[PDB]
Amino acid sequence: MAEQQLYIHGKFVAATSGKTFETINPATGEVLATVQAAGREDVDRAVKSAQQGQKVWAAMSAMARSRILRKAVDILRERNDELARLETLDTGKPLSETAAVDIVTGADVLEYYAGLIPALEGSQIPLRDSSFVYTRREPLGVVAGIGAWNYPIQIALWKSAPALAAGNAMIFKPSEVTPLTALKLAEIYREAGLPDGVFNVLPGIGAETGQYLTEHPDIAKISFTGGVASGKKVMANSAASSLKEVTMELGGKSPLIIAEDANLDLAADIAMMANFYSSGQVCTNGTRVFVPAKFKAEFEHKILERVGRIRAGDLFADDTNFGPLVSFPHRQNVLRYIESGKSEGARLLCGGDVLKGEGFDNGAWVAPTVFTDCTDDMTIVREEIFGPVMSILSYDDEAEVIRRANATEYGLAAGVVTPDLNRAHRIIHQLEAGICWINSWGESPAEMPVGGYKHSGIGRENGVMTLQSYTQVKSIQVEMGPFQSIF
Amino acid sequence: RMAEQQLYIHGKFVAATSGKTFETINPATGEVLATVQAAGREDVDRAVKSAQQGQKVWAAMSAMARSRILRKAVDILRERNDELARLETLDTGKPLSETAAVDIVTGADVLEYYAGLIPALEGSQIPLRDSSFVYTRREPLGVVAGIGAWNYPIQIALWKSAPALAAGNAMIFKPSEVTPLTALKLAEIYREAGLPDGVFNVLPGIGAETGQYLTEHPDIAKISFTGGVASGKKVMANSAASSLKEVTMELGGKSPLIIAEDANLDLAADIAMMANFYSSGQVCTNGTRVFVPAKFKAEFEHKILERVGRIRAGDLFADDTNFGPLVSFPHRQNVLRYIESGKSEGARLLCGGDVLKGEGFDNGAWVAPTVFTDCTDDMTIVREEIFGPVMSILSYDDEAEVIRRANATEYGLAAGVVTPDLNRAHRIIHQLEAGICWINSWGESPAEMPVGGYKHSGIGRENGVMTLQSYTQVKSIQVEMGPFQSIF
Amino acid sequence: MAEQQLYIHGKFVAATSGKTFETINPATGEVLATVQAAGREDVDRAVKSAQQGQKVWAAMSAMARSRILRKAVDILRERNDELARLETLDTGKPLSETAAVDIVTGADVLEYYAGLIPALEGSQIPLRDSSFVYTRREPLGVVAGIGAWNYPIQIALWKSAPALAAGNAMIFKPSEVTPLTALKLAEIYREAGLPDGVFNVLPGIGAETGQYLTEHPDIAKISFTGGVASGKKVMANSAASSLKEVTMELGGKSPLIIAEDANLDLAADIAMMANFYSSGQVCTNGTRVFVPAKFKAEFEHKILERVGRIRAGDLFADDTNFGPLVSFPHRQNVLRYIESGKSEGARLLCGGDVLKGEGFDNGAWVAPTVFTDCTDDMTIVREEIFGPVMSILSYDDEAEVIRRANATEYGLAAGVVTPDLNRAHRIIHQLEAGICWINSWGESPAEMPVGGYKHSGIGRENGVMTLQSYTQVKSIQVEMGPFQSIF
Amino acid sequence: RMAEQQLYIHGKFVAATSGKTFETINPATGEVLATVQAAGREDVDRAVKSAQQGQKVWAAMSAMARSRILRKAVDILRERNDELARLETLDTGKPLSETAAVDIVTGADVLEYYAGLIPALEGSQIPLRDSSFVYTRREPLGVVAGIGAWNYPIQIALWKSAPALAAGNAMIFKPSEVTPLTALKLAEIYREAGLPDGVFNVLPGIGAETGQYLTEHPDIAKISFTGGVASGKKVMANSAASSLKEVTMELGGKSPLIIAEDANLDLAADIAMMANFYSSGQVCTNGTRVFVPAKFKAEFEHKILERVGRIRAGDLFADDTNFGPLVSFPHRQNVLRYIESGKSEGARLLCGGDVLKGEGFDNGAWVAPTVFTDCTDDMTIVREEIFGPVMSILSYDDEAEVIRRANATEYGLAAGVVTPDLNRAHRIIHQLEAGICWINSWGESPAEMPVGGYKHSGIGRENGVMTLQSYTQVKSIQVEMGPFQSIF
Ligand SMILES: Nc1ccn([C@@H]2O[C@H](COP(=O)(O)OP(=O)(O)OP(=O)(O)O)[C@@H](O)[C@H]2O)c(=O)n1
Ligand SMILES: Nc1ccn([C@@H]2O[C@H](COP(=O)(O)OP(=O)(O)OP(=O)(O)O)[C@@H](O)[C@H]2O)c(=O)n1
Ligand SMILES: Nc1ccn([C@@H]2O[C@H](COP(=O)(O)OP(=O)(O)OP(=O)(O)O)[C@@H](O)[C@H]2O)c(=O)n1
Repeated sequence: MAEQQLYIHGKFVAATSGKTFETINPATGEVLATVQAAGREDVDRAVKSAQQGQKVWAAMSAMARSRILRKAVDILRERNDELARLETLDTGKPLSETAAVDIVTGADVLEYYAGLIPALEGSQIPLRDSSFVYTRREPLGVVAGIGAWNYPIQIALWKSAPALAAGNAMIFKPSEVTPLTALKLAEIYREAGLPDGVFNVLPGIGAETGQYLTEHPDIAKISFTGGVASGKKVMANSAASSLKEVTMELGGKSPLIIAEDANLDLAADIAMMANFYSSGQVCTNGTRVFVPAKFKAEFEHKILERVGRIRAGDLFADDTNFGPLVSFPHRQNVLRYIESGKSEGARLLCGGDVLKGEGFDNGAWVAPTVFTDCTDDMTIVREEIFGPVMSILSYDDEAEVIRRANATEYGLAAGVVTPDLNRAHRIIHQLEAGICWINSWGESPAEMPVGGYKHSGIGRENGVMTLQSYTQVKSIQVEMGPFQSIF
Repeated sequence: RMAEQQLYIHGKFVAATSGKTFETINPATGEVLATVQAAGREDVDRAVKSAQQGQKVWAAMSAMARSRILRKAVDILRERNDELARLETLDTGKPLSETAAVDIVTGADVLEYYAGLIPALEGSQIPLRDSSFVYTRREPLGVVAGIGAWNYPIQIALWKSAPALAAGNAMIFKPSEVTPLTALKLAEIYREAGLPDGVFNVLPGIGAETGQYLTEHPDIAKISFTGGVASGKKVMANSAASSLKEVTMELGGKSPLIIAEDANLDLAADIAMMANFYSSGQVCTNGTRVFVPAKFKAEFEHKILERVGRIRAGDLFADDTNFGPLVSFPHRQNVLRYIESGKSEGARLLCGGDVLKGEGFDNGAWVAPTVFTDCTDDMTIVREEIFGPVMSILSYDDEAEVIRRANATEYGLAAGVVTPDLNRAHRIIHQLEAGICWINSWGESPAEMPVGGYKHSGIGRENGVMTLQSYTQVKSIQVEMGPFQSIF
Repeated sequence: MAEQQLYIHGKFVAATSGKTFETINPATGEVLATVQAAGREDVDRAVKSAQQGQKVWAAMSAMARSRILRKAVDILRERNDELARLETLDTGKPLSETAAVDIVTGADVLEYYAGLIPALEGSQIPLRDSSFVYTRREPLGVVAGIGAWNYPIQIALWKSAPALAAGNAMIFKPSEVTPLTALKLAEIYREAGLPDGVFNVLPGIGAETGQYLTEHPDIAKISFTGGVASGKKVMANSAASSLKEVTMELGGKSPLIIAEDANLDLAADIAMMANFYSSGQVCTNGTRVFVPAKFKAEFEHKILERVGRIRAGDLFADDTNFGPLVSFPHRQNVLRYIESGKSEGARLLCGGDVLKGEGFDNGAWVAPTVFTDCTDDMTIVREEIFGPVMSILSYDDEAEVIRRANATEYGLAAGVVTPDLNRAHRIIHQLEAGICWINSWGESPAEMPVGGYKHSGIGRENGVMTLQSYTQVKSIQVEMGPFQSIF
Repeated sequence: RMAEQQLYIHGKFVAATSGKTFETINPATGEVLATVQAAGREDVDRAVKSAQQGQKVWAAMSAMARSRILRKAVDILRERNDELARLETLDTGKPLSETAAVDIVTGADVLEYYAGLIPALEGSQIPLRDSSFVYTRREPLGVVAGIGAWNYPIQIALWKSAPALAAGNAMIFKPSEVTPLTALKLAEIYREAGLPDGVFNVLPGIGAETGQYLTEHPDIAKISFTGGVASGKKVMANSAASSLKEVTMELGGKSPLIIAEDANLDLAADIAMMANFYSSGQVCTNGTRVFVPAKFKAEFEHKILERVGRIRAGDLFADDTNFGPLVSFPHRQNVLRYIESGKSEGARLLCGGDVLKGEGFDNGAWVAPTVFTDCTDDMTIVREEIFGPVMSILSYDDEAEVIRRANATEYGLAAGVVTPDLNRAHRIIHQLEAGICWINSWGESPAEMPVGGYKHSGIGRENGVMTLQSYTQVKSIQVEMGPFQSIF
């Protein structure tokens, strides 16, 4: 590919930083493209561009904004297969995933917010005959989104859709691991009629480009998706610089609770989907699987059968449903977690090594891995691995499993498998997580707010509330009576 | 002198384990009001464990059971309004004519408001398809912390604790070291109303220690802070780095008051007076940049001079006193430096500008009500929040100009316009970059009205229905009644 | 007791009709009191009084109204036992019910709405920089409530609490069978500080006093609770007269569906509470009980065992839990339905006759009655009896029972008994009823909107939506730009 | 001439079984536009069973699938705007300058609005205690019926069907016998967009038969009617008497336009003109009582007469024509009777008051733009809705008086005030008893803005988020997870 440039004010423009980076195809190790990195002056240009675009965008009618976002949706539906193939090259996720999920669910959210724009309303409050209050939900102005590498274009859509629908301009910095689909999205928005400057894309590294965005005094809000540690750094800089509003979607160590009355084929199917989709690189994954002691042996056999059915291979093949990890450095981190599990005595049920042979030696492949006989103090149980590593934990009673499920600083997701009406709601109501699934895993409708408790996040994405959280409330009192001064 | 003040943990006063104390002073006389124990790290952890136990009892009660308890606290606050106001005057130096009419009245108004809204707190339900639906719960955050400021001590304690408790949380409240006394009284009132032990704990202390221990504690889910802009940034950094906590911040401002060319100048002057000299100028929302049309500037100045001459400093318990000392000698020093900066940068001193002297003033940190005119946008007194009784008068020529200059600031808390014209009032207000906007008035903050800052003046909001919701966290729950399909 | 008068503008006043009626104690047949009946002139007097009080009431602050209603709650809590004894004398319901439910849940709704008054807000909608819309939720003005006789004071509170909380005045006409507690409520409201005229009470007969209210041109809304046929007459007259807004809470023939996995002790307890509370005089009663054929015999045995524990007797005795019907004319109608069940071939499981002996011969008693072997064409199955008559129907499959449950013009309530997560939600979602209970019956929280599908009602009571439905929306456009005429 | 128009049932045109037909007339020429089949009792029964089947398919789809189908109907309406407008002009007599700019544009605006709101239609969740909670579903009513009026035929069909379909219902729509043609076109457009067969059926006919059969049908859950006040009461009675159906009614008014003492009289005159003579005065919200201060009355009269002189009647397809004939000759007779009552009751005729005559007018149902002044509150033309181009000008002296007189009516649909004063505008508007209030404008009805009448002018509302919800019914569901306790 040609050297990739910045996207500022409706056009590709060269960065003035003089710095570049490379994105690698995780399946082959080849360089996909050299990408320009946005410097401090480039960020300031992007902000001034965004301020100008936002004024035009906010001045339009609500339905005029709705129609433009709807046109972007139509283009995304049309180009789904092209965008999915690029996403697969950049991330290593199978085309069977990217063509069915990444753009489809990203576009689902943009489509949802496009239709809600006319319903964004303030309130009116009577005080007395001679005075009343009304509120406006005003745009924040210029906001910044910082993406992660596991769902690059989906994340860009989930951040930019409510931001734009609420009347803001967004400057989006994709992950340096996966910068390519965000640049295409910028072109698509422009093609739909989005005014110049309303969506600018600045590739770069977190230490420089990301920091320049979090520090800029004229950016009113930062939305970040990534790891827990990175999030704390971003939230600190965003505070010390300009007191910015913040949204954070971080990782988790989410529990999947298998009840004593659960069907074990359904539970194993849910556990598989909660651990090995996108090669385990999903923040919401149910990586602590709690199984009753009396069912543990049978469940382990059922997991092994299904792990054997996993099909790694050509990411463009129809039957491939497992890919390499996003990068070779990330595979190293996942392997260190696997070795930590072995060294602390967790029993390796399957996997635990790289894949070898024709078509695998050049990719960042890790075998689907399951540890069992796990305990709450193990490193692989306490920490997010962000790879295909399932931990199975035995338990005896309902009160115990609720305590152990909740005994973590993470708080993103949770789930329970049970046919019992009382048990399903009773357990779910006690779990300390923002995203809860009963007898399923992973579905994230555009209507459903998602985000973390405790260290897994600040704020929410999706749902009506996220449109509102990209506005700021202005309260206005009309005093029609005579004003009284005590002086 | 009063008896030594202790910590309030789990429904009773308890000694601090820090071995540390501080004194709170009467700002009118300089006398020590009380010796106050300072909460250490171990005291904070005890307060957190107490709050965790109390919150579970509190959240398990019915919505109306919580509503009734908060309403009993409201009734006590109404009955003791005058006593609490006098204590607030002793601790802050604000006149009783203010404290007895505003501080507890509006604090209790907000608690009364949220007490009635508890049963209206609802989640949502979203159908996906015949075989699946989603519902949401607005669950309590758990243990939250409020850090108060010294200008409206008990009002802030109420504005923070009322929605936090109404949403099902426990709150640990740290009052300002300058003004800890009324928060301890409020803690007793809550218990007397039936609030379960631990649901509202109060930890006096200094910001460098007690405040930091709260922002760092791993089991506190949210920090709500009111104070200065600089102090706000520090608190927001530690709350994130420590445990990624949710945050609300109500900081200061440099709010503009825009007098339109068709305004009646007596009304404009009355609003400017109330926007600058209430609570001796120690109010975050004060309209400290007063923009007046050039053609009316001279006449407006005369009307300000007349009204400033009427300000009555004196005995804080006398009915006709309407002006008090600043809260401390260090704060007055800072205000005096801003005044000297105004003089040296070429602003014209219209009145005031000196400390007050003589019997009844020598022991307090009094500053005369001060007005500068001929001000320009680059002056330090125009650009920075002074938090004292210093009004800056700025001339302007046209509406587009005044909107630009009003918005050309990092602050964003409040704004106002004075005009009888329908189009002008709404048109100007809609363009101002502030969270709290007043048309032909200033200062009123109804319990129903969300208030907070744009830009560097804040994060989040207080009051209104939205603040009850912002003290809950959303849990989304999907019920999948169809057969789950795995692709493996 | 002394002859009961009208309550208009904060005082008892003699009716100008020259007409009176008697309310009978259903336990003894004795006259409890003579009550004056409001004539057409009395209604017009009440309306003018209500118009005057409503303006005072609406001009107060929201919290001032809240505090007054909260004081009425405090008075109702204090006088719970006194009001309940009066209610028992008037209705025949046991004190064990009236002291625990009637005033308690009436006050609960008043207390709920008192707290919501400050949350009643309009909206604000930006159109363009130069124009915006805001809305006000204004009082309707003077509204009328027409109560039923089974829960006299509770119905008076459920109608008046949202009406008053929304800033209206209400004229309340209690049922001529049970007028006494509504007059007590009017005194309590005045004692609490309600402005004169805001709650006026006009006892009378439906054929006259009710019709005069529905016809009055200055009444903006009628809220009626009663039988299906009487409801249709009221709603038509409110139209042919002055296009009034209307709410109707009518009767039902609600189905109770017992699933194949239900515990039969739980199912029998739910069926008992759904049929024999308030001697079967409850609109929401589950009077069609669907049971699986394979469990029919066992369920019948459990029902018979529980019916044997029903304790009829002194209505002021602690252990009494069954009362006479509200009147002898109503008993005659209930007995005709029972005889129809016998003649149409339903099998009588128990009861079916009046109660006899010392202490029963002078009261309007009907024994708890159960029919089984019922079919969907029977009169007792198709029509609301409003007496203690349970109909048991056998079914074979889930699709069948849903069709049969829905095959009715009534639409008030429904319920299912099952421990299965999927079955409970799946069945309930398909039932055509406004009030649905899973593994319970009868609970009606103040927060929960309640009302009928199809012929069982119009509109809802309780919940936030009912406060809003006692206001009317005014939309206000502020046009700040130059207005353009095409002429 | 057009082909004989049939019923539209279940996605296709079908012959009526009533054996009856009626004709629709071109009001500009008196010629027959088309013969139209009238739906009988059995046709209505067929339409209901079709609607029941289609509603199940429609409601089983996802929210976004329904949204996309309505959006495709929007796109077709935008493309066919001019063709539909020309048909509407032929059927109604309204100038193409109106129909091509308003009728389909604002009808499609509302459909477009509700299409996007479908996914935001949500129920609630209410916790009672740890062991029990409530959630609600906003379920479709099922089959609903809309009865349209003849002044805005396709706009009314869209304003009724858009929220009904968006909420998951099927609608059977009965257009006015005067103007049945564009509703049948809309039915074809919905099908072309993918609306499932049966979800929108159209039954032309007369009110006494087809309208009554719909209002009486036991399987129709709700009736929405737009028309005159008298007809509304008959419809609302049969609806209740038959099967207790939910009801919405948008009826007429006698809406007041209040010109304040500080109003610019050219602006006031322009608003009065647009409030009286658009669509030849055949608009329910028209400001037909114009209250003018006594001191300005003579000058206002002059400005009205000057603008009336500019009204351009003529070829309804000419760009500059802005005034049309009335919808029918019987309606013109009613308007002429009202005009004659104004003369005989002593109101002063300023202009108009007769039919228009000459080539191009003798065959149309034309009435000249008419203005009465010196009107009093007891006159028939002041108390009753005329639904023609007849403005009544009434003098007044003070604000309290004009508010009382504005409100002293059984009608309640709209109202407006002309004033530049902030306090006067809101203060007056807050006291008027009308559902639709305009400040310094008239007639704009945004899709976001709920509209409907107080008192005898209506029941319920159209447009806005609340109208989507009012086409659903609430089911409350309690989940009891604790042990159930029986007292028996
Ligand atoms: N909105 C404000 C402004 C000031 N202060 C008080 O006044 C002191 C001095 O004012 P200022 O220097 O403006 O406060 P900050 O911006 O917080 O800066 P610093 O940390 O230097 O005090 C603060 O420490 C605080 O005690 C306050 O409570 N609220
Ligand atoms: N849900 C019900 C059913 C009945 N009733 C009372 O019982 C009487 C007779 O019952 P029913 O025939 O069901 O009432 P309607 O259908 O209204 O018929 P009618 O015109 O005979 O009263 C009603 O008038 C009313 O006093 C009631 O209050 N609530
Ligand atoms: N707001 C209005 C007023 C009138 N009309 C039409 O004009 C006719 C005659 O007007 P009017 O007498 O005012 O109508 P109603 O009050 O309904 O009385 P009627 O029953 O005599 O038609 C109505 O039948 C209707 O076709 C209308 O559609 N909308």
